[PDB]
Amino acid sequence: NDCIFEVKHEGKVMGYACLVGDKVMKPAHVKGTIDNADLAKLAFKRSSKYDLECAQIPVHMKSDASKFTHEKPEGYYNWHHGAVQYSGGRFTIPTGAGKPGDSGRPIFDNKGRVVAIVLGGANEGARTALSVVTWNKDIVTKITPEGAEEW
Amino acid sequence: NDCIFEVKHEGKVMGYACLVGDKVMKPAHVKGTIDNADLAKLAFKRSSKYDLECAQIPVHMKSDASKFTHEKPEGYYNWHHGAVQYSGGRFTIPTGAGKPGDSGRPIFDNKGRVVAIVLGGANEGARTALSVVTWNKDIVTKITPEGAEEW
Repeated sequence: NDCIFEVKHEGKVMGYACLVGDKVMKPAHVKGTIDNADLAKLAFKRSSKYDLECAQIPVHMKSDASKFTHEKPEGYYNWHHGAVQYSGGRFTIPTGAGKPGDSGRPIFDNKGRVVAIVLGGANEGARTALSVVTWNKDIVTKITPEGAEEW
Repeated sequence: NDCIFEVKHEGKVMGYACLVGDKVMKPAHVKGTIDNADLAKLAFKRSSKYDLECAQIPVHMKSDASKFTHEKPEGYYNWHHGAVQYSGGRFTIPTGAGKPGDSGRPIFDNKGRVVAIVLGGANEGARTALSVVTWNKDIVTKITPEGAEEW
């Protein structure tokens, strides 16, 4: 629990939304609303290409945002449930650790600076390979391995 | 904290409403709806002169009501944030004891009988003199010192 915020929709916990920099980002495919009315009233823009939902952060909450970085070194990273291996341009997780519902939770570095948002994972490598959105040459881009299932 | 009840509008509390005698009392300037369904459905009457919204207490809340009294001798009184001086026909409080949100707290005497409801206040330097509606010959009357701000 550093920046993760619960999104709840019609009885079901349906993911997490994150305010980072000037954006509130949430996966477009998870329907419903973040359970604080101040956020819930903003103009959200949908992109099907990235399955991304983006919004402008309100002013009085700007200082609550997580830091970010363009730098993604190879190594181990942290998320809510433990270590995340990054190598080969792939974020990976222990096979079977995966949990449908957690899509939208951030991945962060050794200084707690978020580098990517997880969308899901693919079960036929060696470890679970994550499909994620992240910024390369300051451009947001989605990297999705073939045969990934929605979480 | 014995007989004090909220009212909330778009996630933010917007002051308080109070059941007093056989009365449901709320300032009219408090925007929004009480987030408890028994209160929101009564017949409310507006008075613009007094900024008052009025309702009859339902039977199921009758045994929760605060005692009151019409007689207000000079002295000190109580509210949630401490002492309130009444003397000279003027009620005042220490500057900083009140802030946006405290409108709706009842003011009560040493026998726990509510004598007045706060609508707002005028800072006069070291202390703040409240604008309040209260009773004279059993009739509600608004007393407002010059330069009063809503709380």
